[PDB]
Amino acid sequence: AERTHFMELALVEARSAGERDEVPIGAVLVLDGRVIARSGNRTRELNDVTAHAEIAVIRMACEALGQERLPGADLYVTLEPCTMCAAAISFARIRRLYYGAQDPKGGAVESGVRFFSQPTCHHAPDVYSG
Amino acid sequence: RTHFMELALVEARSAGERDEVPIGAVLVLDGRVIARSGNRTRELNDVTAHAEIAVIRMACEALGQERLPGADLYVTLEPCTMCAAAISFARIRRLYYGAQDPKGGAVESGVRFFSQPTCHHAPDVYSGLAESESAEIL
Ligand SMILES: [Zn+2]
Ligand SMILES: [Zn+2]
Repeated sequence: AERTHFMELALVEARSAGERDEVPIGAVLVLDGRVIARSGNRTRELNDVTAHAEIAVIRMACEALGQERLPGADLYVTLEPCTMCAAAISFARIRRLYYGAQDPKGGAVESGVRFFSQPTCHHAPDVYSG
Repeated sequence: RTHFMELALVEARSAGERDEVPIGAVLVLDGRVIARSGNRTRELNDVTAHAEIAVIRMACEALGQERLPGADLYVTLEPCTMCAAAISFARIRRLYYGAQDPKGGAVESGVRFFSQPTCHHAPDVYSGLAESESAEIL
């Protein structure tokens, strides 16, 4: 239940991302109480608009585990996920989503399209913000 | 457009044969196809590997740029919520797609992303291209 530690790692990733001129957002993917993936935004570095921290750790964890989805895993992010990441989180079958502040300009969990509450969303995680 | 959809359909049928969701897409720039792909989520253990994102990633690698301004994307099925957002981020100029997806779509269906305040860039949308074939192959 080391949530403070999980968020700290995400904050570290966020700071590092900012230093390399990326959007300062970080995330960690946890499975069975252990961090199995960590990352900040890498869209500039990879010339990939989908390389947001959330998707980066989802791809990394899936590669480490050799599975197409992450049922039972928890995702910690420094900022409310956007529309693209919210949908990816749903597709990955993430169990719990923990994030810091809301992002009114582009969020999609409690802000914006509130994807997890829409009829076109077929899977939603637990959501703990702030 | 006929050639672009022809190729997208080729990718869609191939994806189905690979036990992937039978969806295909092509990325066009200056009237030429610069990327083509079907779904690869199962092959790559990557739920983001939808045809749309695959071609955006490939085209960006081929051009060495983060965004694809002026590019058009053709896909056999209406983009989902994740892809609609990626399409926005990539600054795609025009989006052409075949069949509608009322179950998981996000363009004309569902959240109708391009009409939302949290979307900061919308492509011009054209639907119904080769709808029968696209829908026929799921
Ligand atoms: Zn995102
Ligand atoms: Zn999609």
